Amino acid sequence: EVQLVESGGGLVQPGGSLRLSCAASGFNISSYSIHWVRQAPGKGLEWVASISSYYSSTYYADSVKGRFTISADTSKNTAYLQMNSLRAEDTAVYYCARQPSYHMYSWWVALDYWGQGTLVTVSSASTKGPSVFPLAPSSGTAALGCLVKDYFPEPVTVSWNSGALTSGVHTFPAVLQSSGLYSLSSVVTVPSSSLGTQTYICNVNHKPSNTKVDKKVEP
Amino acid sequence: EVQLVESGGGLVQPGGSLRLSCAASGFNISSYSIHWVRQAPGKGLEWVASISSYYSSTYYADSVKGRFTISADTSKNTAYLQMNSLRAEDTAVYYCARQPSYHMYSWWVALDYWGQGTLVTVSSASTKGPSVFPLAPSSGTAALGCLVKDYFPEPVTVSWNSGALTSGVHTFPAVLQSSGLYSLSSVVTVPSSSLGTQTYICNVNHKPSNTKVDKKVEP
Amino acid sequence: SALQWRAAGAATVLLVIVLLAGSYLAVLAERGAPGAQLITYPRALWWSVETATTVGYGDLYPVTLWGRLVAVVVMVAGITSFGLVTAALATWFVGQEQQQQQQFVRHSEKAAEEAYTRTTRALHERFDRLERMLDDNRR
Amino acid sequence: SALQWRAAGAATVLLVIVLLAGSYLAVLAERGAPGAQLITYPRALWWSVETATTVGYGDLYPVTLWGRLVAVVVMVAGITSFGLVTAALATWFVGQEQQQQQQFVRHSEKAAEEAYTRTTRALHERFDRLERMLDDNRR
Amino acid sequence: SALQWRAAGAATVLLVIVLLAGSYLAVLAERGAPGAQLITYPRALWWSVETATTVGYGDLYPVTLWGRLVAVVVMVAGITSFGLVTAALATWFVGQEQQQQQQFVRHSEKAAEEAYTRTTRALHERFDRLERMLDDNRR
Amino acid sequence: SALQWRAAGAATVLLVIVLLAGSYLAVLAERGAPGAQLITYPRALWWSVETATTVGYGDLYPVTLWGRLVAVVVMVAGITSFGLVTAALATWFVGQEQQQQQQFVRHSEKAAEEAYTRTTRALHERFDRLERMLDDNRR
Amino acid sequence: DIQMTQSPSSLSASVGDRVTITCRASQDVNTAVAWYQQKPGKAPKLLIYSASFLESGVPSRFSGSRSGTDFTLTISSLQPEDFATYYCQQYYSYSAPVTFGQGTKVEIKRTVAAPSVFIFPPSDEQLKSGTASVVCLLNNFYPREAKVQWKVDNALQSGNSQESVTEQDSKDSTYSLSSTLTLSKADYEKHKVYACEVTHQGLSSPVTKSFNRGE
Amino acid sequence: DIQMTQSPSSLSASVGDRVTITCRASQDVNTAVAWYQQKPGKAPKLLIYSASFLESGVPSRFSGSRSGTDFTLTISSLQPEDFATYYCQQYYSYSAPVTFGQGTKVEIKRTVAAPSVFIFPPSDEQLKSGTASVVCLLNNFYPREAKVQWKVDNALQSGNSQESVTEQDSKDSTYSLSSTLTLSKADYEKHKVYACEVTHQGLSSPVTKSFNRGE
Repeated sequence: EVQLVESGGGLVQPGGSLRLSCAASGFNISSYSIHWVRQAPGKGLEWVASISSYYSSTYYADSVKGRFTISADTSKNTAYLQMNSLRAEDTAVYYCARQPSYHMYSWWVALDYWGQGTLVTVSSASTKGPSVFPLAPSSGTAALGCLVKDYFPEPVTVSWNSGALTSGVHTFPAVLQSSGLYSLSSVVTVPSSSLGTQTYICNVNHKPSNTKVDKKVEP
Repeated sequence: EVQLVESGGGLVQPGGSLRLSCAASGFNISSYSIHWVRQAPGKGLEWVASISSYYSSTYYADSVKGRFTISADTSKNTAYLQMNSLRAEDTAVYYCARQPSYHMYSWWVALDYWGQGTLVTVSSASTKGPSVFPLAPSSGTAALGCLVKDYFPEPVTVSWNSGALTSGVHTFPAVLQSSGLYSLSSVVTVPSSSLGTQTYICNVNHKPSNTKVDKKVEP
Repeated sequence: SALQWRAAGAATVLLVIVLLAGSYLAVLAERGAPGAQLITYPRALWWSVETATTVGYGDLYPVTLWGRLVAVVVMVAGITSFGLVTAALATWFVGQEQQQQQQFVRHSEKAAEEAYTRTTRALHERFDRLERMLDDNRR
Repeated sequence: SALQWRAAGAATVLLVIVLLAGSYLAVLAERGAPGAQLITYPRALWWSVETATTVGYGDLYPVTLWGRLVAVVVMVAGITSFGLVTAALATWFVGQEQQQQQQFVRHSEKAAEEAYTRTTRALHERFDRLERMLDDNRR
Repeated sequence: SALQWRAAGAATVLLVIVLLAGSYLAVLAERGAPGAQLITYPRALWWSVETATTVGYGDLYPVTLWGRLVAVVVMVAGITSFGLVTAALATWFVGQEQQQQQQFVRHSEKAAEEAYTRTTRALHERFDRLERMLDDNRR
Repeated sequence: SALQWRAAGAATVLLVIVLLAGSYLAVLAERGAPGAQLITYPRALWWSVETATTVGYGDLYPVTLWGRLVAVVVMVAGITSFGLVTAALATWFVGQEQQQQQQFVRHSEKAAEEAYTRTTRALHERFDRLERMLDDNRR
Repeated sequence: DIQMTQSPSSLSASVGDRVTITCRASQDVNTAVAWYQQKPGKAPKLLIYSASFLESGVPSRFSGSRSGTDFTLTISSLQPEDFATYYCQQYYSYSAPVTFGQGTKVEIKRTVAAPSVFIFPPSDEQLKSGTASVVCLLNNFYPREAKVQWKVDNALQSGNSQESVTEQDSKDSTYSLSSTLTLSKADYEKHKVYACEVTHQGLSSPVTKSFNRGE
Repeated sequence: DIQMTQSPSSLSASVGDRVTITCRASQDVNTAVAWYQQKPGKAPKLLIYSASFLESGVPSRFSGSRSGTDFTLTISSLQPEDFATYYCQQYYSYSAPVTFGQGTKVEIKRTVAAPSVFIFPPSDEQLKSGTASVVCLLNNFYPREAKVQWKVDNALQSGNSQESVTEQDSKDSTYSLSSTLTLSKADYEKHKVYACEVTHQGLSSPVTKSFNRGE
C-alpha cells in the first residue's frame, strides 16, 4: 500500500544546512523518480529538484543551483533533498512525490502520489514559547478571544476547552511581525448570557517550544 | 555537369583479382554515397556493395562477402569496388551510381544518376581474334552485311563506314557457340541501285583482342 | 609459496657450492706447489671468501695449473649472487610498486569505464524518453 | 622522506653493524694467532674497510677459525650497501619518472575528460532534435 | 645471426682480447722490474684475473710505468662484463614479464573489444526500435 | 659533446681527481710511517688503483692515521663510478626501450580512440537516418 | 526551459455552475500537462494527466482540453466540495518534468452577509511587558473586501496594523478580517481615544467601534 | 534483409494502352521504393523515388502507388518509346539498401507478321580456312515465333544451326531472327543445294529461300 514520508524539515538560521528525507513505502524507488516540490508559506506551488534513480540522473530547478543536492540511496529506500546555503526565502512546505520513469506508459501520469511535507523555516529568529493574552469582551452576541502573540516558529494550536467551544471559533492565520516572531489571535462569538454563566478558556500549544498553555477569559 | 565513369573491368581467369574505379564528376563524393550495381550478362539487375564516404560506412551484398571491398578516396574523387576471389558468376556489367546520403530530403530520391558500366569477364578462357567475312547480296530492296565470326570475349562494335550507313542496319546480338567464342552478323537493307553506285563497308572493332577491321562489300 | 626465496635463497645456496668447491679443489691442488700455504682445507677457507666478493687479501692462494681454473669459477658466483640479491630487493620494492600499479590503473579504468557507462545511460534515459513521445502520443 | 631514508639510511646503519662486528670479533679472535696484527682494534680497523668494498690489501687479516666467519659477514654488508645506494638513486630518478608520469596522465586524462564528455553534450543535442522534429511537426 | 649472441657472445669474445692483452703486455713489461714474478706469461696469468673482478691477491703484479697503464685497462673490462651479464638475465626474465604483460594486455584488450563493441550492437538495437516505432505506427 | 659525455666523460675526469688525490695525499702522509714504501707519489700511484676497483694487491699501502681516512675516500669513488656506468647503459638501452614504449602506446591509443570515433559516426549515420524517416515522411 | 501561465488567479461562482480554467504554455509541450486540486492544508491531488485523461478516482465532472499550447481544465456541474486551489503543471520539458502555474483558487459566491465589528483594548498584562496591542475584529462577512483603518484620538494611524483573514467558512462561507494596532505602551498612553474605522461592500454607514483608554 | 517480387516477368500490349506493374515486398518498406526503366544497352533511368513522386524529368504518364507492402507502377497512355525493361527497387532496409526485383520487360504487341527471308552463301575466304558457314536471315517480323529449318539437297539438317533474334525495335517493333548453318568445307562441298526453310505466324506459304553453289 503506497505512500511517501518527508522528514527532517526544521528551523535553521539563514545560510545553514538541512537534509530532508523522502522515505518511500510502496514501490522500489529503484525504478521510479522522486520529486521535491516546496510550496512557500501561503504562496503557490514550486518544484525544486528531482531524481530518477533508475537512469543515473538528477535535475534541479533554476531557482536553486549550487545549493541543493537531491540524491538517493536505493539500498534503503529514500530520496534526500540536501539544502546547503539556505536563504531566507527557502522557508516552506516541502513535499516529495513520484512519477513513473520513462518506461511504459506510466510516465504519462506525472506526480501520481505526494507525501504530506515537512516544514522548513529559515530565519535567524530563535525558538520561543508563546505568551497568550486575554481578549476581554464587553457590551446575545458577544465576541471574545485570546492572543498568542510573540512566538516562533510556526505553528500553534488554539482550541477552547479540549474541543469544547467548537462553533463561533475563528482562529486566524499567523502573521509574521517585523520582529521575527509570529502572532495570531483566536476570537469566538458567543451569546451574552454565557459570559457570567459559561466559562471560556483557550488552550494553546506551541509545539516547537515544547510549551502549551491555557487561559481563562475573565471580563 | 554531373556524370559517373566506371573503369577497370576486363578479363580475368577465375579466382583472380580486379579493381573497378567509379570516377565521379559533378559532385563531391564527400557527401554522397556510391553504389556498385552489376547486371549479369543478359540476366537481371543486381546490387553488389556500396559506400557512404560521409559517414565512415560501407555495405556489401550477401552475395559477396570475403571477396569484395568497396572503398573510397575523397582526395581524388573516386570509389573503387575491389574484387578478389572472382568466381565464374561474377561476370557482368558493373555500374555505379549515387544516392544522396541521409541528409535532407535528397536521400529519398533513389539512385539518382548511374554511369555506363564496365564489363567484367571472369573465365579461364583466353583472348581470341576471329575474322570478318563478307555477306554478299543478290537479286530496290537489297540485303547485305558482315559476319564477325570466331571471337572472344564480348563484345564487338559494327558500324558501317565512319557513320556512313546508319539506317537499315540490324546488328544482331552476339551468340556464343559450342566452340567457346562469340559470333554475330550485322545486316543492312539497301536499295538495289546502290550496289554498283554506293560502296558498303563494315567497320569492326573487337577491342578486347586488338583487331581493327573495315570490309568493303560488293555484289 | 615464495618463488623469490626459491630463486634468491636457492642461488645463494648454489653460491655456497662455489665456496665449497673453491677451498676444496684449489686447496688440494695446492698441497705441494712452489709456495703453497693454500694446502689445508680448514685454513684455505679464507680463500674462496676473498675470491667471490673479490676482496682479495693474499694470505691464501694457488700457483698451480688446475688450481687456477677451479678458482675463476669462484669469483663468477660471487657476482652471480649479487645480481640475484638485487633481483629480490626489486621483487619486494616493485611488489609495492606493483600494489601501486594495480590500485592506480584499477581505479582510473573502473572509474573511466563507468564514466563511459553514465554517458550510455544518458542515452537510455533519452531513448526511453523519445519512445514516450512516440506511440503513446499518437495512441 | 618516505620509506626511502628508512630503507636506505636504515640499511647503511645496519651496514655499520657489520663494520663494528668486523673489527670487533675478528680482531679479538686475532690476539694470539700465528701472525696476528689484527690484534689491536685501532690498528685492525683498516681490516673491515678492505673487506666490505672487497679492496683486500693484506696488511691486516686473520688466520683463526672464528675470526673468519666473523669476516665473511663484513664483505656481505659491503655489497648490501651497494645495492642500497642503488635503490636510493633509482628512488630519486624514478621519483621524477613518476612526476613526468603525473604530467603524462593529467594531459591524457584532461584530454579524455573535457573533449569526451563533450560528446554527451551533442548526444543530447541530436536527441532534442527529434524530440522537436516530432512535436514541432505534429502538435 | 642473433644480434643478442652477436652482441653478448661478441663482446665476451672481445672481453678475451682484454685477457690476452693483460697477461701479454703487462707481463712482458714485467720481466725485469724490481719485484717481477709477473715475468713469464704462463705464471703472470693469475694477474689479469684478480684485476678484472678486482679480486687483487698480490702474488702477481707490476711496479713499472707502461705496465700500469696496460693494467687499468684490464679492471675496466671486468666492470664492462658485469653490466653485460647483468642485462642478459634481466632480458630473459623480463622477457617473461613482458609475456605476462601480453596476457595482461590481451585479457584487458579482448574485454574492451568484444564486450564493448557489444554496446554498438545495441546502439543500433534501440535505433532500429524507433525506426520501427515510427513507420510501424504510422505508415 | 652529448650531455651523456658531459655526464660520463665528466665523472670519469672527476674520477682522476680521486686518483690524483690518492697517490698524492696518502703518499705524502706515508713518508716516515712504521712501514712506509708508499713514500714517493710516482711509485705510490699503483695505490689508488687497487683501492677504487678494490683489487687490493699489497705492494703499496699506509699504516698511518690521516693516511687511512684519505684512503677510504678512494674506494668510495670506485663504486660511485660503477653505478654511474651502470646508470648510463640503462640510459641508452632503455632509451631504445623508450623508442619502444612511444611507438607502441601512440599506435594503440590513436587506433583505439578512432575505434571510439567510428562508434560515434555509427550514430551520426543513424540519427540523420531516423531524421529522414521523420518530417520528411510526414511533410 | 518551459514557462506556464494559468488563468485566472481566482474566481467566484456558485455550486452547480460550469467552471473552466485556461493555462497557456511558453513553448511546445505536447500533452505533458497535468492538473491538481489542492485543498488548503493537505497536499495536491491529481486530476488529469495526459492533458487528456483523468486519474483513476476523479469526479467525472472534470474535463481536460488542449489547443496545442493552451490547456483548459473544466468542471461541469461544480459541486459543493470543489472549493480548492487548482494547479496546472506540465511534464514535457527536459529541465525535469515539473513546472506548475500561478494557480487558480475557486472560492464560492453566496448571498451577501453581515459581519460585525468589535474592538479589544490592550490586555493589562500585555502592558506589563513593553508594548500594548489594540485589535479590531470583523466577524463573519462576505466579500473579502474590507478596509479597516485606525484612529488614535481621531488621527489616522499608518503602517502599524497587520491584517489577516479567516478562510471562507464551511457553512457561513463568510470571511472574517482581523486588524491589529500595536504601539509601545509609552505611545499608547500618549493618547486617549482608540477607534477602529471599518468600510465595506455592505455597509451603509462605515461601522466605527472604539473605546477610551482606561474606562 | 528485405526481398522483392515484381510482377510480372514481361507483358504484351499496344501503344496508347494502360500498363500497371505490381511489386510486393517481403517486409515493411514504408515508401523507399523506386522505379527504373532500362533500355537494353544503356544504364537504368530513374522514374519514381518516394514510391510516391517521380524524378525531375519523367513523362507525366508514369504513376506510383502503394499499399503499405505492395507497390505498383502505372503508365497511362503508353507511348511508342516506353519499350524497356522495368526494375522495382527499394531503399529502406539497413543491409543498405538497394534491392531490385525480377524486372518486367514491356515489349509491344502488333499484328502477326511473316519472316522476310534472305540467304547468304559461305564467304569464299571463309572456305579458305577450315569451315564453311551458310546463313539465313529473317528481317523485320512480328510474333517472335519463327521456325527456320535447313536442307542440304532437300535433306533436313539437325543440331548444327544456331539462332539469335534482335530485340524488339524502337519504331518497327519487329523481331529479326537469324539462323546460321555451319559445316566443315569438306561436308559443304559434299552437297550442292543449300535451302533455308522458314515457317511462321503470318506466312501462307513457308518462304523458302536458297542458292546454287558456285553459280
